[PDB]
Amino acid sequence: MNISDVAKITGLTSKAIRFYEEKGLVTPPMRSENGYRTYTQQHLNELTLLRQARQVGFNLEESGELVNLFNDPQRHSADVKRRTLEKVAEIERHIEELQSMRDQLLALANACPGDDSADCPIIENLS
Amino acid sequence: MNISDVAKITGLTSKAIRFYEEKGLVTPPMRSENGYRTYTQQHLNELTLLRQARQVGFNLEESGELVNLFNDPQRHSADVKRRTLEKVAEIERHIEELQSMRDQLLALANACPGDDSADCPIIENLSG
Amino acid sequence: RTTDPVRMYMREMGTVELLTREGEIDIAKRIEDGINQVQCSVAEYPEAITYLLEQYDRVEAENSIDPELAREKFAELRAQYVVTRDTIKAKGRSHATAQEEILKLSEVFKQFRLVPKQFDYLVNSMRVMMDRVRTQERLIMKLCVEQCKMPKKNFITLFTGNETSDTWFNAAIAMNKPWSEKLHDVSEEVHRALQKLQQIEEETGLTIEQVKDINRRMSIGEAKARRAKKEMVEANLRLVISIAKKYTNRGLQFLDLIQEGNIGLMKAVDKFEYRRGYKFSTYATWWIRQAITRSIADQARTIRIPVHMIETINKLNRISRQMLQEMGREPTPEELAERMLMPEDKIRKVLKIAKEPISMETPIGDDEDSHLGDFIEDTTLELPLDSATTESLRAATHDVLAGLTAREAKVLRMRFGIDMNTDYTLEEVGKQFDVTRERIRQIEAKALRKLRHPSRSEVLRSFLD
Ligand SMILES: [Ag+]
Repeated sequence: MNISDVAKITGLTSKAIRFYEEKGLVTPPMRSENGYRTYTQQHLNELTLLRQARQVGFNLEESGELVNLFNDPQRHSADVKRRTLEKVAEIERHIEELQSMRDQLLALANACPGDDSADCPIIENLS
Repeated sequence: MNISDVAKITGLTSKAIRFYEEKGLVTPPMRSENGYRTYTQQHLNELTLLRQARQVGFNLEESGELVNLFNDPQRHSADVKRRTLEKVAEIERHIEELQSMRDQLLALANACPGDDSADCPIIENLSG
Repeated sequence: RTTDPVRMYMREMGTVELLTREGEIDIAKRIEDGINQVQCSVAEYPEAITYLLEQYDRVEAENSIDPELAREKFAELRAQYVVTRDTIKAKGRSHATAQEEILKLSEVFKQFRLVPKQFDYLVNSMRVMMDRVRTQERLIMKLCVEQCKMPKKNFITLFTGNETSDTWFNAAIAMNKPWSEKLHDVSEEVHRALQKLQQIEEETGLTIEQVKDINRRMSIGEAKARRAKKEMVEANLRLVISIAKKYTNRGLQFLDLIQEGNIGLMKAVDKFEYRRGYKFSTYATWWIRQAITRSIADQARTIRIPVHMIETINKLNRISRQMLQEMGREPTPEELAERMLMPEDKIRKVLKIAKEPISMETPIGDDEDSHLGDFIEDTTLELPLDSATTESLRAATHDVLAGLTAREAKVLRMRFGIDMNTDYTLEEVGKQFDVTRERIRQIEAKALRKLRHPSRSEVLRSFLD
């Protein structure tokens, strides 16, 4: 019921969940009156939910906003749906700017395979 | 030549170029007997090259290699070509990961709209 | 009759007798009896109900048992307390069915789920309550035996009666008592202490004689557990002196490892839990080896290297010995780094901190006339440079800057700290004279332009070396 054996079962590391415990990401478990910490099965479910959220490519702020509305009987799934829609809109804006860099750059670097001549038309055009 | 108008030319501040100086990718500039950094025309070309990639065209890990090969000064237009082919391979793996994430979100994130029916198990289905 | 402490330690070991298997399980059963005597005597304590209530509040937000048994089996003593509290406190304290309900509350206690941090709290609270009633009795003895001219024998016969209300105070002002007629000169502490005893009794909800014999049972059970622990650790000193053969290196003496294995065996006494059916030597071997490795990690080295780096350097020494046996040549750090699955710079870093520093009395010469310490260089060096120039440059600045006949020398002597205590910036020297920083900067640049010319500061120019 400790944290590192549960991390090894779920496939996580102890440093990640300890960094989640350092900030306001995972709910703080009760102290087991020793140098260890016990876990509720709901805490393990929240841990593997946050691991599934971080492994697919969500930022940790929005996954923290997902796990704040986890393990509670309210569970509103409309405003957090709009927040995840804005998150993937920002992700698609990042995709758009990186593909803009991709089709901006890739038509200038054909020749000059590594000769000792000090003449290149890429850097003088870019700068 | 203190870098304040040079900083307005290159489009950055003193902190970012100071962090570039503290890293192992920028040649050490001249100090004009006061601790102030002096940048010449070749240094201005290096600064505009690194700012024309980091804010515009690349990230730090590739613009550092570009400004490292720029001070050779024997430039290569095909080493940068295989470098940007590896970079576009990395970012196409990145965007296929993000499009798989978007497809998984649209597959396992559809729920009921805003009404008096709370407690949706879609977060529990995303938990697994 | 001897001079070696370890030989008379062996004599004290040979004074006591060892154990067989049946003797081992008999001393384990005596340990169990000494534990369970305190475990059943704490069931008669009223603070154990509040302790189990705060334990149930702690486990509310929670081989091992299911937590439903912890939720269910930690709430019946509260019901027994609330059906006993109308009889133990209300309608008189001296009652037979009240003691029957006390025994009924005590016989439902065996739902332990023992935690060593949980066991300390009840013992500490009952020990400080026993300490409070003991210093109450001690201050009463200080005001009644030493004062008012009556011995100790004229106190206990009235102390053992009630010790609840004001009858024992004027019981000591008995039929004549001409030496003890000072009533108000001694009342001022004793009724203030009796009100504290009364509020203690209403806190515990019981008379002082019952908690007195309860604490006497606590002391008896703790003394029996201490004697059982004593015979357990005395019957197993052969264990620590037989396990201390494999760690007899020249880092520590034998006795420090023996007495560290003693406290390891003392921890293994309470960590034994003999109901699984194992022997004490087998489980105590791990704890004593842990204590031996802890003592060889913390001690046996001048530079105290921690226990994890001690473990990695012991594994590195074992791997180096294995590669010596497999190769014959001296072990390079590359093979040890690839077998250690660690980077090579960490291997050379833990190799650098190899052993205890050469002591000061080793004969590095040919005879016993010059030991070490006559070859060490000084860290706080005082060279001809560092002794001469550190004052002659000060005299040179005191001669040259005295020619500066204005406040530039007065603001430059505190600009760097010459003939001053605290070094100041331009702001701190500004508030004294010239609050705008650039005025002090411009007068400093003017003094620099005066001093940088090789015309009169050539004696200051020659000090660059
Ligand atoms: Ag070229």
